[PDB]
Amino acid sequence: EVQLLESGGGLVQPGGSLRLSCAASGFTFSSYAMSWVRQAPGKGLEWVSAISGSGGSTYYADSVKGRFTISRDNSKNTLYLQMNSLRAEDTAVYYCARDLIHGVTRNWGQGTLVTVSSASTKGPSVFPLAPSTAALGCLVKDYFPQPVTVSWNSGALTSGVHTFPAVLQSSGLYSLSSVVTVPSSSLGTQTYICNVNHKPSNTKVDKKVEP
Amino acid sequence: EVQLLESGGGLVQPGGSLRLSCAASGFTFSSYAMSWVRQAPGKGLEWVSAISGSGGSTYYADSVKGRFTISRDNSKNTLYLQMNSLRAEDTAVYYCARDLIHGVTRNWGQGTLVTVSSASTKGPSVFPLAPSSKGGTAALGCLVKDYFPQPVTVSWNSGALTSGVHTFPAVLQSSGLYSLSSVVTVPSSSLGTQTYICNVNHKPSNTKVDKKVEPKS
Amino acid sequence: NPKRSSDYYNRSTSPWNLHRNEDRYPSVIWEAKCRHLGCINADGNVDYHMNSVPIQQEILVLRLEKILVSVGCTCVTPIV
Amino acid sequence: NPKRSSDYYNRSTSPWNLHRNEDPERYPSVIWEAKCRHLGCINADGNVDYHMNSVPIQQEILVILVSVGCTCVTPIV
Amino acid sequence: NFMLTQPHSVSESPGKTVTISCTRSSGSLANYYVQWYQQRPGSSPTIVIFANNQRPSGVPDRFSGSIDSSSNSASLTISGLKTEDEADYYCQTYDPYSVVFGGGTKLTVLGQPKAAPSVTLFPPSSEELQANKATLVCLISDFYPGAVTVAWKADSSPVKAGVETTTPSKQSNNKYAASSYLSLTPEQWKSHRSYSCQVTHEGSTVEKTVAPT
Amino acid sequence: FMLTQPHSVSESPGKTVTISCTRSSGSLANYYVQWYQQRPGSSPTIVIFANNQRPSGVPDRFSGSIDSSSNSASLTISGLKTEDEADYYCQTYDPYSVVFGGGTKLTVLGQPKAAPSVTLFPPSSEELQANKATLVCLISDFYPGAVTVAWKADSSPVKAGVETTTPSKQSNNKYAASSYLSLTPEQWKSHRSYSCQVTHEGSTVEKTVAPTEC
Repeated sequence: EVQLLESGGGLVQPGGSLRLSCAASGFTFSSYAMSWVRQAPGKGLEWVSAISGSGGSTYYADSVKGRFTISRDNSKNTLYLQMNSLRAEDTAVYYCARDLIHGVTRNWGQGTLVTVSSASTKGPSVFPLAPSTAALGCLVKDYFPQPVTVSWNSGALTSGVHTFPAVLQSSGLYSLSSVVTVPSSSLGTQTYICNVNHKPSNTKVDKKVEP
Repeated sequence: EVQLLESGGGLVQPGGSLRLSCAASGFTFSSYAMSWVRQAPGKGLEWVSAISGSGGSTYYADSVKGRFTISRDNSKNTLYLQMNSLRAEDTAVYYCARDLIHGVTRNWGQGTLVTVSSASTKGPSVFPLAPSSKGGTAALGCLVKDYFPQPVTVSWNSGALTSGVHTFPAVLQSSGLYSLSSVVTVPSSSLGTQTYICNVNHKPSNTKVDKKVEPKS
Repeated sequence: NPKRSSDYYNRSTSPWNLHRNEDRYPSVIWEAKCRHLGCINADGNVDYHMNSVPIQQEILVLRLEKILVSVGCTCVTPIV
Repeated sequence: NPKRSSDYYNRSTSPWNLHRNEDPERYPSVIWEAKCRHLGCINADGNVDYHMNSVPIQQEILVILVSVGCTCVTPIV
Repeated sequence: NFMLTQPHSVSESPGKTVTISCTRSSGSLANYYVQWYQQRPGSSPTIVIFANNQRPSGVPDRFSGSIDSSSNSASLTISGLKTEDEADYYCQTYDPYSVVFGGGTKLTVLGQPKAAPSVTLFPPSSEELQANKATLVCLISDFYPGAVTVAWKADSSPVKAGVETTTPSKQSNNKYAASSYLSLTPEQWKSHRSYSCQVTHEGSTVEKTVAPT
Repeated sequence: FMLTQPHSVSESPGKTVTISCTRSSGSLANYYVQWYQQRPGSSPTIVIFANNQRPSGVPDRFSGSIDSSSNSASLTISGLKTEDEADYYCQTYDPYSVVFGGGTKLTVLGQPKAAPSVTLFPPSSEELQANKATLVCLISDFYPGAVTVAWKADSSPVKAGVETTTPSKQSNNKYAASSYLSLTPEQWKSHRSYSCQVTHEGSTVEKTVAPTEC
């Protein structure tokens, strides 16, 4: 099963430097051209850069020439993008992709968010949303940058789980909520825990929410 | 220049056996598929056999399948054709040829004559054809009579004389033997002074004859 | 065991199979063997306007010995 | 030198060039490293065709990774 | 380099055929393979068609690709259109150096049933109050089509101050989600007897209320 | 499969002639077609390869095409020249067999037709010394290439002992042949003379020899 796992996204200062890593598996990595494609929040897909199987042939979009450098290590099964002199307009989710031939991509990774901003990293605080079926959840307030991870009961709860896309507040910080619809009954039996993780600040909060 | 030099042709009996060679030069030998193509006197071209560069694939026309074997010695730039169980209809000039890909030949050799016949080798007798006494020109020649098989070679004064020379295609007589004639047109005023010698080669019987041709007196 | 690290034998227009060969160091060498006389074309058919040929490499094995093995195949055309 | 044992580097749909790589303290001091001529492959018309790619064939060699020649790959079975 | 132009959107009812076209600005289209991609919201692009018309095992045969030399354009066509086809679609091709994506096309499936939004409101937490902060959380789900108006009430009086509302977003069922936050001081929350979220969709207004305990 | 081409094809200088090659089975368009020229006494030479490819050294007057629907291939010669006279063969293949066509003879029309030079030699002393006698009649530089040879002893026609070659085309496109008459020494000395009569377009040129006498 073809698998591509991007890595090394986070927050960078404008004019700064970042390197991404994609760990490929499920196929003879050395026989494939690879590329990076990006997509700015709410915008279209934009080719970034490509590389031949050997690593001896190199390609870049006009917007990233001389700034970016794509490379690879076939012994370590890894694709790289070296990002120099970053601008606000480099802010995107970056995708790793596998080529059958130059220009023909057959597989995509899950992507990793690059945020080029001058704002400081801020970890969120987590507030429980106490019940009054019944619904309970978490408020993940005042964080920067995106993204955050929420799951329920160490991952064991999936059903009736509804995780709301974040709001951007005028100050420049982010806020989101998760809600779970549970049976009215379970306010003395089941123990509901929300798992809030913010990678960019090394926040990892688990939270019991109760009456 | 690509060059293909075939050898090995000659006279064999029906049922007999014979091996052709083609020494190749001018190109990277083992990267080329090679074929043999044959031609009965006065008739069309006929594909015999083909081989891949590696020698791993081997092809044969239906009329030779099982009797012939093609092969190549790549470390020697040499292509071979083992011919066994030969028949009268196998009588032909055999050409060696370079392929490019299977079935597209780009270069030909100059050929090698294979004669399949129960008739014995016979060297020719060489007779001077004296010039007549009566423009300013006189015709003189050599008659090369009753030989087998083809070919004969004829030159004048060891090759030094080429102008006005005409060697005639041979006639094939009821006997089964060949004859030909070679003639030179020379100035009548040289007949008292210039010696004219024809040199006749018949490599099938390993015979060379040099003959002086004089005016009759 | 070459397949496991390279797809080309299968994705080439002159695809090839690999034969096991044992003995020597290295003890096991894999020889390449073209699947076709033709090359497979833009549709997946065998096209006889070209040929599949082995690419040979002289490798040194084990005193010292140098032998010739087919590394894989290429496609040759009469056109140039 | 391969260049004069074999002709294929020139007549391939994925033709290639060779590069001398000499190393004094190395046996065989001389190795000829192949490099594809094009991104595309030559087609029936004799033109570079980008519906397929020239790719180098890599090999392990006892003395390292070496490019021996190039083949042409398509995106379809 | 070159540009690939495709429409910003196409729309059709279930069962129909839909054609999304993709025009290449310069360079011969048929010199280079064209690929098509599906992106469902919040997800990685998935291939639909590669090399003009090759379909991966796993993609229904309703999707098909073709090229048009003379208009220098390529087309994806989806016969027997279904509500699970709703998504974004990108054409993609290249040249000896660049690879270029189109601007994408949002596909909508018409005649989907109208739906009222589900709303749940939460007061601020005991914890948030201890921090001298208050946030009321209004979560709105399952509405269709994706447009919603939010208004907050301090008792009975409207309030504009301190409202942040997300743009609506598509759920993987094809309906929509939105959230609204109201920031209050601990005194604003406890000053009033009641706070209400009001969510108007198409003309129906659904309204949940919260009050300090 | 087989490859069919016409036996001869005729046209005059400066015009255009086309030689066709028809495949009886399999698809022509799946396998490249080659064209070869062969001049009397020579290896075949390549004219066209892989359908349209012209090697360096061959004039661009020569060109090849294929017609997939008619399953045939054609060789076109434009600006026809005397020097183009020769045999031409198409050739093609399948995954196993290679096949030649039967060959076309290309004739260039309106060529000045000339009469045969004849030279006749008596038997030599040397041959007479070996109890044999041959008269040798050499016929050269005539066009077109049909000739008829009649031998004569005094006035009367000689039946037996005649061997005459088929005319073979020399370089200048004219033709050459020869005729030999075998005699007993006795026959040679019995008659007063012997005659070679070559006939070319009902027009005879005659040659005569006589026993070395005074």
